[PDB]
Amino acid sequence: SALRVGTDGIYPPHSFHAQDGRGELTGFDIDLIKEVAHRLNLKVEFFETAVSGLITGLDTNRYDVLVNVAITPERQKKYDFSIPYIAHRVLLVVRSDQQDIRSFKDLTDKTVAQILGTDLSRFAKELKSHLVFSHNFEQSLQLLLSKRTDATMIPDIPFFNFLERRPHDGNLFKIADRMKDNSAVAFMMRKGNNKLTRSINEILCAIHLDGTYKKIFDRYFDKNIISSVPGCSS
Amino acid sequence: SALRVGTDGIYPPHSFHAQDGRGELTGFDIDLIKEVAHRLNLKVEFFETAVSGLITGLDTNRYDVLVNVAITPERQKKYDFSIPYIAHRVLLVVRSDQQDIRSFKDLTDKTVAQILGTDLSRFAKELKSHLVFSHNFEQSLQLLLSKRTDATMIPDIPFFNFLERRPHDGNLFKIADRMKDNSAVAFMMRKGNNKLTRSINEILCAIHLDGTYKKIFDRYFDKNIISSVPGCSS
Ligand SMILES: NC(=[NH2+])NCCC[C@H](N)C(=O)O
Repeated sequence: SALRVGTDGIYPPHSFHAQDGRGELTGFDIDLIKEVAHRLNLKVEFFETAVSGLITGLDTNRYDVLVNVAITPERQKKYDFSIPYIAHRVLLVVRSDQQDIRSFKDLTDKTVAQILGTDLSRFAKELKSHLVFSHNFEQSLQLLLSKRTDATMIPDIPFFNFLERRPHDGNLFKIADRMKDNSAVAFMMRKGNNKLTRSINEILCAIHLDGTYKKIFDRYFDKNIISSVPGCSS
Repeated sequence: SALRVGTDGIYPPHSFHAQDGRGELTGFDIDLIKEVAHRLNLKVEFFETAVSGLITGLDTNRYDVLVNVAITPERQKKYDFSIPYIAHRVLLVVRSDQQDIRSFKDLTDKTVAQILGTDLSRFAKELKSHLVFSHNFEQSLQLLLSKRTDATMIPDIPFFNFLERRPHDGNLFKIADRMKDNSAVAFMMRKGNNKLTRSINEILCAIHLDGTYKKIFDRYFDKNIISSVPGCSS
């Protein structure tokens, strides 16, 4: 039988297409949930969904597992999470010549880009910027350098991914602040899916042990920069 | 209304009594589970039991929550775990003069000190060592120093805490080897305690988000040597 998985499919390197959008669905999260499926003896079924419809696809039962979801207390209330399988940090990016903005605390009434997908709206309310949405990091960079924005807030994973893709890119921008603590990310299911949560959990543990979590991680992230999560025990 | 917790209080810094064994139960896992407890408005009830019957004590409803449990696939099958809250690293410790123990695979035909009824103790039996049963890590370490054993498999948290409390023993032990990954630790519960698990996980999430986690961790660890788990998202 089939393990139905919803995703946006446009968040490199979590869930993206091989290039210009025309190659297969791939990414760290994808290979991992595929691995999980293989180990539950299931053929995985992907449901690419617009960012706005990702949770409501769960609620609606278009699919059963949702990829690349940050744990929030109110999500733990209403849904089931797996054990965390990766984490990220928010970075604050600005123009190289920017001097008035040096911290998350400097963003008050400044206009600040967030790339859709990155789920940063709630963290950004507190902050208390006037917030705009960009399609990808390149788009935001065009806004940043032209001054249509005062900053972009982006999670590190995608940031550093951009830097590996385009690694001789001007030094036209910089990191002005970095989230000290980091934020756990996991698979999300409807509340009640409990047989399903413990298996995922169980497989994720067995994936860590036998060396596959590492394999898959190194395929996509630099271990030196990007935070992993913990291992397991036999 | 009461939240019942299993533990043996002879495991500094996890679980011990103040004033050299004469006072209140305290420790990192203690102070966290109470925090958790106060946030679900529960008075907390401690039941102390030798590690050997901790897990069976949870089978037989002597208490509801076990603290400081390393997640294994086997236990994931038969029990509910919380989100991880800490990580540990499984060290092979020897006397600093010892020359013929360079890996876990050299424990075969060596006298090893492990705690009765633990997985590390199972591991020693499997590696076909001469086992010596200790009643905690302090004794595992004392025995190593008295030459009544030649090694012990011990996680980093209680090992480094011994070294904090007795710094002149610093140079008498050495780490011969480590498991190449660290290992997640969580609260363990009987399968089907799903609303409880959702509640603990929610509260832990808040405990990270307000900086209490950090307060509790820094009370007992050097974040430079002990791995924390990822934080949450608002
Ligand atoms: N990663 C590990 N094997 N940790 C060992 C500690 C877990 C558990 N107390 C035991 O029986 O040993």
